[PDB]
Amino acid sequence: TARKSTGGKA
Amino acid sequence: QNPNCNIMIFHPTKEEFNDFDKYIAYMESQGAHRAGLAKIIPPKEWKARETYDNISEILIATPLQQVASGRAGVFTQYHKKKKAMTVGEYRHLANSKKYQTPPHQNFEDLERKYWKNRIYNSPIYGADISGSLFDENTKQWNLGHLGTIQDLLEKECGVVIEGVNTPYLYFGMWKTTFAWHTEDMDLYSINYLHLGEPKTWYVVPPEHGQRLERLARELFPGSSRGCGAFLRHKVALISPTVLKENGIPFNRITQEAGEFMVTFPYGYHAGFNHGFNCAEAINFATPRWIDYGKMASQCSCGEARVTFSMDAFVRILQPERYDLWKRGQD
Ligand SMILES: O=C(O)CCC(=O)C(=O)O
Ligand code: NI
Ligand SMILES: [Zn+2]
Repeated sequence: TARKSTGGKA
Repeated sequence: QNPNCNIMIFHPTKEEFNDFDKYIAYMESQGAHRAGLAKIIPPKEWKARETYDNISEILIATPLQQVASGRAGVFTQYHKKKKAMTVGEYRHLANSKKYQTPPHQNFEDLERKYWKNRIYNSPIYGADISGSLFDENTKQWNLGHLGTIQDLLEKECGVVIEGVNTPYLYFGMWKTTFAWHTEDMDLYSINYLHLGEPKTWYVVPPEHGQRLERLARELFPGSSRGCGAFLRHKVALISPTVLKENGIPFNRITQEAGEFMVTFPYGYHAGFNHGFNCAEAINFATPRWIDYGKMASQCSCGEARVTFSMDAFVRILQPERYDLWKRGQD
């Protein structure tokens, strides 16, 4: 589920 | 008003701290929004919480290691999940030899060190934690309960998006970083530094946001392949030296513990934490935001999926334009 995020993974 | 788009700093009285929306409107009437960011220093007597004596046992379920790659003030950053640890354990780690703020003489020195050495000792950020440290008894500027028109999202549409209309905590350490971005749906954001070391912010005035987007296309190869809203991915770090060399107007300011920062619709910002700290933040909206919400770019590759319909906002708060708006939708 979409939520506010600080940045991107992997 | 505010023709040069300076970051304005506000000192509301206790009487002026009672009505959040009213004070935001007042700030905008003085041109605060033109800078893209404002500081609010609360009245001397106000406090968010009585004590922070008992926060060390809070569990950070997913601390994130922030790995930067690049050089000469231009980096991409990605996150690696690490094992859970308590706030107490995190503070100890922040203050350890590997991660502690480097010795420095002044801000300019610490700032140079941040940009010069960003690839080393990738910091661990306790970011994006659902929660709040405001005391329920705090009725003024309590980030859990701001009462803005953003409340329509849950009330009218039943939509709850963590961090947007629920608050987030951020346990930070030296070098932990927020990349260049506007808020989802180009909402406002508000950020309160509860305790600890400062947080530094860079901001480009909304009127110049497109110039930052153009620069990001120049600096980050392949940034547009498959997506028209690259900066929504929040992977781009760009130093003030690089902004200056490329003629992008911007300002910088350092937030101290006990201070609020507000970002305005389409105000690009980025920054970093100086050492161990704890901040809390949330999005909010105002009637002036609605037309920004309509215009906001959307990521079309599945990386940044926070979106919602503008229907309820136009329907309820712009009744005289609702039919015109719907016509443009189809
Ligand atoms: O403190 C952080 O890492 C988040 C800062 C931010 O981008 C905001 O509050 O809008
Ligand atoms: Ni932000
Ligand atoms: Zn995308």
